[PDB]
Amino acid sequence: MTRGNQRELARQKNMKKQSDSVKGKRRDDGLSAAARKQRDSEIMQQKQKKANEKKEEPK
Repeated sequence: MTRGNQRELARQKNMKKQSDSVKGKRRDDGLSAAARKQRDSEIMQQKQKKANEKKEEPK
């Protein structure tokens, strides 16, 4: 917006609201836990990639 207000000094309080309404957090045709496990084991072992964890929120 023309001559839009832009202040460096910004502050955010504890703002966390319910966003769990997404029930479509699974997408496959009909893989059994066996088939999934095997294919996961194939790509991960063949790649030999370390599935590293993102850092937690610290103090």
